[PDB]
Amino acid sequence: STQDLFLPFFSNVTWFHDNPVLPFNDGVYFASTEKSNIIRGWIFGTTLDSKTQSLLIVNNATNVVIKVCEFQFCNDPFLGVEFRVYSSANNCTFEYVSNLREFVFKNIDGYFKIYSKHTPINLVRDLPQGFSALEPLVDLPIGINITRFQTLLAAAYYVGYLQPRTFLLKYNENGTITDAVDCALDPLSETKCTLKSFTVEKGIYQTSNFRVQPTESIVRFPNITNLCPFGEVFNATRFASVYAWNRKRISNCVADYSVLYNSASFSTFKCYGVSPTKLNDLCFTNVYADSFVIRGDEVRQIAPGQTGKIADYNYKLPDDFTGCVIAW
Amino acid sequence: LPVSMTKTSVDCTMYICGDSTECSNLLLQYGSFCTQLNRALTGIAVEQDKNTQEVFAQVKQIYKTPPIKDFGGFNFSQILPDPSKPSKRSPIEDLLFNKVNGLTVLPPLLTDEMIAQYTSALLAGTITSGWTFGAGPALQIPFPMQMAYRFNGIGVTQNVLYENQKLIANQFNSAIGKIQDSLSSTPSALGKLQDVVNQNAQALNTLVKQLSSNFGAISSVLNDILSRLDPPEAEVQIDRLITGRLQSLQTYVTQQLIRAAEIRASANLAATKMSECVLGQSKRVDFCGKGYHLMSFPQSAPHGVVFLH
Amino acid sequence: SNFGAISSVLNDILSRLDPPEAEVQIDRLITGRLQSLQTYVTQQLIRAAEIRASANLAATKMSECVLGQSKRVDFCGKGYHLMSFPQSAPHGVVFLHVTYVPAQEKNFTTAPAICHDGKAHFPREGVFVSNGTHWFVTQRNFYEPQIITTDNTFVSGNCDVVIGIVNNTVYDPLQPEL
Amino acid sequence: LPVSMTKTSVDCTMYICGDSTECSNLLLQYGSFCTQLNRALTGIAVEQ
Amino acid sequence: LVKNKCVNFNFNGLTGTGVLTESNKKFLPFQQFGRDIADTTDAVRDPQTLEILDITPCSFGGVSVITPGTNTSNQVAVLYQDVNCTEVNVFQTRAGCLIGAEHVNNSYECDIPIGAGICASYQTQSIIAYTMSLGAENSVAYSNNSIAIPTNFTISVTTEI
Amino acid sequence: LVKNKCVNFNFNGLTGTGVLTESNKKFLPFQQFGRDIADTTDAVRDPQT
Ligand SMILES: *[C@@H]1O[C@H](CO)[C@@H](O)[C@H](O)[C@H]1NC(C)=O
Ligand SMILES: *[C@@H]1O[C@H](CO)[C@@H](O)[C@H](O)[C@H]1NC(C)=O
Ligand SMILES: *[C@@H]1O[C@H](CO)[C@@H](O)[C@H](O)[C@H]1NC(C)=O
Ligand SMILES: *[C@@H]1O[C@H](CO)[C@@H](O)[C@H](O)[C@H]1NC(C)=O
Ligand SMILES: *[C@@H]1O[C@H](CO)[C@@H](O)[C@H](O)[C@H]1NC(C)=O
Ligand SMILES: *[C@@H]1O[C@H](CO)[C@@H](O)[C@H](O)[C@H]1NC(C)=O
Ligand SMILES: *[C@@H]1O[C@H](CO)[C@@H](O)[C@H](O)[C@H]1NC(C)=O
Ligand SMILES: *[C@@H]1O[C@H](CO)[C@@H](O)[C@H](O)[C@H]1NC(C)=O
Repeated sequence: STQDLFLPFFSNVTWFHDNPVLPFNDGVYFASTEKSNIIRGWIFGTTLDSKTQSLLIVNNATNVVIKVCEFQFCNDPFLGVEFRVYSSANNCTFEYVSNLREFVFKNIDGYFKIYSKHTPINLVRDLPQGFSALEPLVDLPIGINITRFQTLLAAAYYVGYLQPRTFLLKYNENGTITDAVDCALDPLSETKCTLKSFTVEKGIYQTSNFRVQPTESIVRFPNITNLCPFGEVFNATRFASVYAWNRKRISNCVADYSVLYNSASFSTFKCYGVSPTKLNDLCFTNVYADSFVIRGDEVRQIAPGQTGKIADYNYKLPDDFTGCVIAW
Repeated sequence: LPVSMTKTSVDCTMYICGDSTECSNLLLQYGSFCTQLNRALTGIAVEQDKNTQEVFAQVKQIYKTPPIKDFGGFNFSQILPDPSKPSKRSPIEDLLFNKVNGLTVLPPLLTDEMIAQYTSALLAGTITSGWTFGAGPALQIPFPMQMAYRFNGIGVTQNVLYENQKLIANQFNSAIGKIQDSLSSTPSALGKLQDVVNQNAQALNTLVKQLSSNFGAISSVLNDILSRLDPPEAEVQIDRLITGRLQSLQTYVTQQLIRAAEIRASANLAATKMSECVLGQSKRVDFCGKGYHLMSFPQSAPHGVVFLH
Repeated sequence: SNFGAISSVLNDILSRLDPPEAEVQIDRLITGRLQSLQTYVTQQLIRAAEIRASANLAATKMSECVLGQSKRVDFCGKGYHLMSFPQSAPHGVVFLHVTYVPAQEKNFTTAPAICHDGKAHFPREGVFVSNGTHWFVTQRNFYEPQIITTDNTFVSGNCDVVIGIVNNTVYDPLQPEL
Repeated sequence: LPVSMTKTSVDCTMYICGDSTECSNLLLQYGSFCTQLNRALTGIAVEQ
Repeated sequence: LVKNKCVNFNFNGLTGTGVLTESNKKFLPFQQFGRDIADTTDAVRDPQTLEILDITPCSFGGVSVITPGTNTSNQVAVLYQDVNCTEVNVFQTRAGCLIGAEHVNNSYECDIPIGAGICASYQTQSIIAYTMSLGAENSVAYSNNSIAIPTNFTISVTTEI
Repeated sequence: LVKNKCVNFNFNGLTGTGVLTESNKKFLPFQQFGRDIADTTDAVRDPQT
């Protein structure tokens, strides 16, 4: 059993028959059901606008070629039943030369693993209800951020998208894969994975754990009482002289600094060492407040490192004071 | 004898980690203990319901006693189930029932009434068939003779029984009642069972009580530990907390196993006992009751069994 | 699993970590692995003791249902026991329990004694049975009806106590000859 | 046949902490471990 | 406030996951919150509307897949371990919420164990479930005079292993 | 290449010790090395032959 990237069973795949740009969800699945071979190309990259690295491929009858350049992508590129899917080939980064054909792509760990498997054309109007495996063809070491892809022809096919699931793979008697099971498809199937067995005997089997997740948070609190008496510090009618600065100890009460945020009456609202937003939500021993009047130009002096007369001879703060200050 | 025990079951994580992915993410690094731990309890769980079947499903096909209970003069009305009780139980065992956050508790596979119901049939075949049903197609033999054979099984010629049938009868009926109050009288009668449940409760309550210690870490509520401490430093704190919490659980499990096996040892003993003493008449003196043995009478009980030799 | 260590390999952690700092890192694998080992032991030991208990059973059982004929019902498997046959299997033994089981019966009516000469009778080893007309007494685990004689039964007490003892004849081998 | 092993008893703490109040006061952080340990030993002894 | 839902909470001192409800407990008035015998938060008084709230953890359990042998059918049933189905056809049982199962009244011998005497089997055509049979009943005709003596017999052999 | 002897090896990156014998096994052309069902390296293909 391995958990890796795959197309989950019984996915619901897009069918074409006019080849627009299609993105790359997490992996690239593609397989063309036609003996006409007209569809013989792919485009890779993120911008796809000649400004970013990209990858190109042409599946000739006998001349297979792979390219990594910044082609001037023809916005409507094609060929004829005339191979010019682009307008210029500049700043090339890499080059290589090499009835139902399936091609799985992944740009993984900076590498580009491309996997193939050819099966006959025995279907009429449906993607066959059969099973087989994909055999690796080429792993390419190209460091490209790829978001979308587009197929290049001169029919019909199917394209889905790889997914991060977990599988069990019955390796055969000689190193091939004859069958596999999705872990996460259905109850029955999920049994096989945990039992790590390909065929379950009759009975009962614990598989996983059924737990209910918390759908929401919640918190409640007593009706918030005893607001700290702040109006008589800010809205207070009269103030003392600076050397007669009053210290108002703040006792056990609740602060609610929310007002000093949303009230620009004061001009500074300046806090030191603590952000304004992260102090209306804290707890401390107690609080001491200095309400007084200084000069209109004594605004800067109320800080550590200020050492004026107001600082030194009238009102001093420690060099490491933890609090705030407002002058208006 | 005890027969089963509370099918406890605790998950790996929801014990160690109360759904705190941080705690879980650290836990996964201890490998696969809990699965091993969890599997152990799982087997303990399965072994339990296995015990009861091994001790009660000794009869493939159920029996019923007849409507008219004419037994040569034997009043088993104390032990046969009574219709009057809505639990279809019997007076004796009726006394017996009267006399007795991260985890889970599984119910027993067998419902207690079926537990009684096997005992129900078990009596009938013992009562109205003799040992024969234990070996195959049950055969009905009028009960007085069934005594005679058992008397014949004790080097006691058949003559004595019918000679003294009434006195033989009245003694047995008289004996029966003395059990009923004897269980009622002795407060330490069923201690054997009474201890077991009392022990397991002491185990689990021990297990949870451990959940509130600090184990060389700052505190025992990991969420506050998650809050009050930054993760990387808290991990070391958590690690200590994980350790003690973990192997504390480890102790619980090892504690459980050995007890369970002891029960199993007791269990089979009962099953052996309920084969040899019940389904037939033994000769292992002082195994099916003190003195030469006659028969038995199983009787269902919480988590356990009671025999009447 | 590295038990919370930096790395899961003792060789790399010696290099990829400084040696004095390695020790504390080393300790974790020790404590981790050691306990992990130890739990395996206890896991084994308990299971071993479990086996030994089982072993003794068979050990007895063979020396019970093979070297003899254990009368213990159900000890040699279902039914009255005849013989057991050991066969060796990997790590364990299988026991063919050749047991005996009655199959088919009929209704019969019983009387727990017989009074013939005003005198009681008890079957020495059988039980009195009725095909409706002629009474019979037979071994108690296979219908093998047999004729009433003095030799096949015995006598104790008279006919005033036994419940349901039934008026009937009893034969004497001697009288027809003499 | 053996019949009974030597009735053995070991204190919670006297073993771990040979009478050092600084020790046990650090131990009581460990929940009810030891008290359980005595029980099993005591359980063994009475069993014996 | 939230009731009756798997919610993450804190009442002024104590965290915890749970599903709350208005209990009928009457604490003593000075007290806020209640705790169970095993030292666990079992109740809190909502300090706004001073109701007594019962804490119950989010209902959960294991899951085991009902199945006949894959050999038989791919159609299965699922057991969710003891949650009220409304908390998840469906046939509730004392052993849990057992989806993909149709109960049947007719007594049937147990085939697969679930709990509380609940066993199942394939039928005709899906998976059923039922309170299990007590075993097949077989009454016997006792009398004070009816004796049953066997006439033929078989020497079985079984393999205790 | 050295066979039938206790040696150390590294085949295109496959590190490890042991002894090398001509395995009767059959790989697939693209593959490089087999593994034990219990996840232990079991065989390799010599790039030489
Ligand atoms: C595929 O998608 C269509 C529409 O999105 C939906 O009707 C159909 O049921 C899907 N098939 C499956 C197998 O889910
Ligand atoms: C077994 O190996 C042979 C070649 O040795 C190959 O042809 C055959 O396909 C293998 N078996 C399977 C089931 O793939
Ligand atoms: C809290 O406020 C609510 C608002 O309606 C009120 O009904 C309740 O009585 C108050 N309780 C306290 C303790 O303040
Ligand atoms: C004996 O007679 C009773 C009553 O008629 C009947 O129920 C029972 O089946 C009979 N036994 C046999 C073996 O036929
Ligand atoms: C058996 O019981 C019936 C019930 O009426 C009774 O008539 C009969 O006498 C009893 N048997 C004997 C031997 O007395
Ligand atoms: C299991 O499958 C096999 C086919 O290989 C079949 O012969 C057998 O009857 C099946 N048994 C059950 C119980 O489904
Ligand atoms: C499940 O929900 C129903 C809804 O009416 C309720 O009556 C029942 O009591 C619930 N189950 C339990 C075990 O309480
Ligand atoms: C069983 O019978 C009861 C009584 O009518 C009924 O309520 C219940 O739905 C029945 N169930 C089935 C499966 O027939």
